[PDB]
Amino acid sequence: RVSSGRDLNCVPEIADTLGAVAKQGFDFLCMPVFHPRFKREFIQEPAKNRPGPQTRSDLLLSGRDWNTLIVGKLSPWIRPDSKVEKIRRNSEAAMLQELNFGAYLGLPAFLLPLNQEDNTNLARVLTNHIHTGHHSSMFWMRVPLVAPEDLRDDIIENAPTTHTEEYSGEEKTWMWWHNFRTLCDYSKRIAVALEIGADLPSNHVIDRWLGEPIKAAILPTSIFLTNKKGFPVLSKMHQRLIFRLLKLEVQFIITGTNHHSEKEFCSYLQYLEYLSQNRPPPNAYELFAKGYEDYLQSPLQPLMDNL
Amino acid sequence: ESQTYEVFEKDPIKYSQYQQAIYKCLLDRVPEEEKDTNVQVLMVLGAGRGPLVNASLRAAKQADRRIKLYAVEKNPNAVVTLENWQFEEWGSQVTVVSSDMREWVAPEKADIIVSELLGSFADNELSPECLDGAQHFLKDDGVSIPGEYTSFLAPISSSKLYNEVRACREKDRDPEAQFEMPYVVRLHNFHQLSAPQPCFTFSHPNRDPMIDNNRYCTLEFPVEVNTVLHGFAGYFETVLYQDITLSIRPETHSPGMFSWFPILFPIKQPITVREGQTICVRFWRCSNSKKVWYEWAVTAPVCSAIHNPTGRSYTIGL
Amino acid sequence: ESQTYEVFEKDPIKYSQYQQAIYKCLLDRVPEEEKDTNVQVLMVLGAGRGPLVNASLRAAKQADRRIKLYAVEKNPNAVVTLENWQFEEWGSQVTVVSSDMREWVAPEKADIIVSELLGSFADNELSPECLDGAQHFLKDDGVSIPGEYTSFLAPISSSKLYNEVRACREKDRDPEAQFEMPYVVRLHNFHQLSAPQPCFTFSHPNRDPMIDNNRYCTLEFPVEVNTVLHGFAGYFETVLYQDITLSIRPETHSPGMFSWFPILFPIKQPITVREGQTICVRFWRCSNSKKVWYEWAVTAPVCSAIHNPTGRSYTIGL
Amino acid sequence: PNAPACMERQLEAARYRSDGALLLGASSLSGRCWAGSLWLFKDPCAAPNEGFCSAGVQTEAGVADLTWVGERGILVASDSGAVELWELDENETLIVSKFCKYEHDDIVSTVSVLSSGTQAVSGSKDICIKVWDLAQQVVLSSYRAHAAQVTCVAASPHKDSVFLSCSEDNRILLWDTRCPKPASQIGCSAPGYLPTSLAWHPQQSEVFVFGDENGTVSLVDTKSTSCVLSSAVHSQCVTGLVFSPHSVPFLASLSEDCSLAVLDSSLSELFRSQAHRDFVRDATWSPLNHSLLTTVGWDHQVVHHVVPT
Ligand SMILES: Nc1ncnc2c1ncn2[C@@H]1O[C@H](C[C@@H](N)CC[C@H](N)C(=O)O)[C@@H](O)[C@H]1O
Ligand SMILES: Nc1ncnc2c1ncn2[C@@H]1O[C@H](C[C@@H](N)CC[C@H](N)C(=O)O)[C@@H](O)[C@H]1O
Repeated sequence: RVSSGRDLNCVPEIADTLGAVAKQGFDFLCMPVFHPRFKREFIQEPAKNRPGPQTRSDLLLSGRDWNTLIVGKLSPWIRPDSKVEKIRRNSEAAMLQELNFGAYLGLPAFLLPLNQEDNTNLARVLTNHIHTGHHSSMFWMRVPLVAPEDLRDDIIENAPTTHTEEYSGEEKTWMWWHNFRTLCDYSKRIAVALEIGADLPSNHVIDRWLGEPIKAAILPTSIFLTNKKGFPVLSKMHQRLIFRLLKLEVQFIITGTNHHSEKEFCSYLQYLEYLSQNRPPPNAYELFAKGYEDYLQSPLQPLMDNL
Repeated sequence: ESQTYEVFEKDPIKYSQYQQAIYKCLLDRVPEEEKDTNVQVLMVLGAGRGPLVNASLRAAKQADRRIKLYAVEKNPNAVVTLENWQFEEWGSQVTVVSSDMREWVAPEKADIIVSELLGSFADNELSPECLDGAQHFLKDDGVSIPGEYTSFLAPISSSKLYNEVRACREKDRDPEAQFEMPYVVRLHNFHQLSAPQPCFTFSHPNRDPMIDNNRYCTLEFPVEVNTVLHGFAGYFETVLYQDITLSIRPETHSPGMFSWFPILFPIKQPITVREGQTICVRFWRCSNSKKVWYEWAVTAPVCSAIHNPTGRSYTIGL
Repeated sequence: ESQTYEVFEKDPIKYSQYQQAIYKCLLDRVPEEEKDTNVQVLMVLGAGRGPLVNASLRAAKQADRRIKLYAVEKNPNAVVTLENWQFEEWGSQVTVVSSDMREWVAPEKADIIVSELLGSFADNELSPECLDGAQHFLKDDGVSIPGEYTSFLAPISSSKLYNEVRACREKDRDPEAQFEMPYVVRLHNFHQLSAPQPCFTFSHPNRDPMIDNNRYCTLEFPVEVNTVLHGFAGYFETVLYQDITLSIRPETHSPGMFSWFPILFPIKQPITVREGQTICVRFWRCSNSKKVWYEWAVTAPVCSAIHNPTGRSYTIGL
Repeated sequence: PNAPACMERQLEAARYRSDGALLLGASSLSGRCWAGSLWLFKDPCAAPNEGFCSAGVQTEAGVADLTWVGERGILVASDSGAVELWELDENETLIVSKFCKYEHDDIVSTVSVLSSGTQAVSGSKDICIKVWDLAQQVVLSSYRAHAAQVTCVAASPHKDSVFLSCSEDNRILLWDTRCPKPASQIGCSAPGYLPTSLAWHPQQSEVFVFGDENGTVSLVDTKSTSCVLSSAVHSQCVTGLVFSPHSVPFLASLSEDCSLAVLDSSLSELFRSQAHRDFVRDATWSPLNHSLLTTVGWDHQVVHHVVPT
């Protein structure tokens, strides 16, 4: 079947964007709930007294569409762990304003990015939001397999990429996730949205994500190769990981622009659906155990109790 | 949430009643000679997503009178709905105010203040406190819609509901906390043991020097059957304007109005009642700096413990 | 209670320091030429049973200056002690005010505001909020005594205290609530793992447009020994006036001053620390409409959970 | 006037061409529709009135940045991830789309035209820097040197293979397309506050100014004594830095604190304007009267300042 979603940071008109995305075959849309560039001031005059609606109306979609088709995204300027106090304070207020608006809309999930080592204040703001009312909506933490600092081109002459194998260092993004969830005291509402890079890390790095609550896998269009016919495809190494992720039954997210411009955008999803269709079948045990995955039970006592 | 406002808006009976009450009040404030010469300052206090703003506009057009609207809303999320409605449809006629009605510094005084801050037990959403704060910016001769509300109580027998309440015991809290708090519930499998009697009444505006929203009420319920008392069902009635009312009291229930289900005040221990005996209950509306709450006790045929003392199990945040 | 005030008054070092600070400030506001020609408005905010009122009078007599005293006290019980002292000894020179310093409408503006609203972790009795409210009735050139305070923290090892905290598990509440709250304790059987570092600082008067008493502080504690982290000991330091200070920080501890014991911020799970490793802790001072609270977490060598999120286990009532 | 009926509230860019005509960029950063527009005002005093423009066009997404390309070209950094080229018609009454190439995987945040005027450099939130061939309508080079969002790209005034870039990864990079490893990290003495704006000196070939997230403006010489000279100009982040057309140039600095500052050669303040009620987004000096300076803000104000030279 495979559950799929489209990631965008540009939604000029919400109605047609959703419509166009649905027409491509996608089950949901990851989009900003406030304009990603619309930086807001909460303390200083005259900018704090900016008028007009702060974002688009909830009336633009049906309650069911908000609840089932939209995954919210935190604004890229919201930096709760900034070393600048003024930025930190506006970002706390903005994070709450955005997370509260998502709650108002009844959004099923909301995306937050783990793009650096220190996300302590981001963790604090999110734990205070979790402990303010109900416990429905999911929080998808956007964390890459390989840190952006470790996948940059070796094009800076006076700052070369480290050619020393750092076993623990290649696993830095897991510790960013681990620290955050440890701080938020293992909240069941906090999961992983794992971002796949152009070059897959060493197997050990991939294996670290075993046992972790992966609810989404983010596939950029830029990681796709081009086959003879000019269609987007993946390396055999990338395919292997997709098959492992399909055993976890994750939701797949396609991010980025069309890099195969001569073809329709849906070709990226068509490929994904093909890998989903061409996966090994469930054996007698895998068929029987279906529905019992990580379901805890009391061990049976046929001596003390009559079965 | 947006979905909670969407379900309030699904009740047409409520807003058609509000529109009618505003229309009737407009004709009593502006006579046909002053028709389009005098403009009435109307303030919707707790405007939500704006259905009351639209009701006030439909009323001014049907009455053929001039109105200047203010839409006061504390919820910033609902303010986004309001500010988008304002810009797209309402225009300069409607001024959207993102403020708590108690904190708001008004530019003008109001002729009419329109609000829907009522719970299933009328005052349990703290309509009195909210409207008392906002009272200062109403003109001396000013009208509040609603003008009055009254809560009602009746003793009930229901072993199913007693079992349901019991099942609300939670870890990390008093093992009997569940009995010291009201529940909004569509009462089905129950028995009313006596007729509903008025409990607490509030009137707006509150023209008295020492304004006190605290109350103590004693209710005597004649019982003509042998039975077991499991709690008290709560309802309300309100006067929007003159004969324009809204009621959830079963005997006078507004037809087709599903905006409020009844409330249930449980009792920790079931009380046996014999035919000819009177059930006597005492209810208190209490408050401090930061919270408001109810306390209750049964004194006849036997005593119960005072339920929710100091709001230890249930409070309404100010 | 009366006995709590009686034990505060048993510390002479504290009031002799306050008297000295008032005396020194009086000489800096009134020069010898204006000696008995200019009368200084002095307001004791949170006057208690009046020892600060007597300290202000002893200071004005020793400085040979003229003062008009106001004794502001919210506690009505303490007001009885005050009003009896006023009538019997103080006279018209002292005006007893039964009010919250934040709510009080002052007849005159103050030259000096004297207060003792400090806890073991300085600001934990909400001295900042209280003095911010009262700030409006202080003259532009006005002095606040104390002018400044700073809280301090240091990591501690103590298996006895960890066991003591654990033993505070109570029925009807989160089974780990006891670890998410500070304790005033005369620390005996413990080990300080690193030197105290300043945590939060407040200054009075608060001359800034957007006044924010919220804080976030990161502290890095170099550890030169192998050990187990069980919590954090908290102390404070204050500047009453110029070089006149009061301190519970061990290295600078005011001699013979027993008015404050240290505070202890526990951690739910003990953290192993190796020699040469740094302990990194984060503390937050938070607040809403009605409450103020602390939140804390250890991020190095390993992470802890954020302790007391949203003040779920411990709050300070506004 | 053959253009959109209404121009979006959030003005992002203001740029004067040789003759004195004003180019404007706007986005709707709120409400139902999040789109943008491009406007030409031969009478800059009539701006932002839509009925008094020379030309006007609606773009599909928002305008994060724009730049003039000669005298009739308009290069646009779009929210869509596209770099757009627009061209004024023969009469200069219509703004027509030449190309719209969607090459970036996120919002195109910054754009600068190289010395030749036949090549352009784009920066994005997608962390890439792209070198474009404007005539061939293609990407010549794609560089992933940064580790975070690319805030600013500033092409060298006379060296066509040289440009500056700054990012949220705290790097200020000096580029020279001639080298095999084209980027070089210019060390701002230690870590510090993130760089938010860049401006090449119009006379001194190896000199540039840069603004940070904390409101400090710093003056850098590519080949000097390691450390520079600075001034705490703003209370909030320095959004932009623009040099005057004068022989001895003055520097205009604009911030999120809603103020404009005009500084001298040694970074000392000469002018300050608090005319804007919201964020100051762009600044452009009149080519005709060098004592004039136009600023645009999110408050929808086109303010013409009389700078005391
Ligand atoms: N003190 C207050 N200040 C401002 N708005 C308030 C206050 N108390 C409650 N409200 C708002 O009043 C509304 C009450 C609603 N249940 C009714 C909304 C609307 N009248 C409707 O029928 O849909 C909510 O939107 C509250 O946020
Ligand atoms: N906002 C407030 N308004 C008035 N008094 C206050 C306020 N907050 C605290 N207080 C009083 O301040 C006093 C603080 C005492 N610990 C000190 C009393 C006295 N200074 C002494 O050293 O004995 C108490 O009597 C409190 O009731």
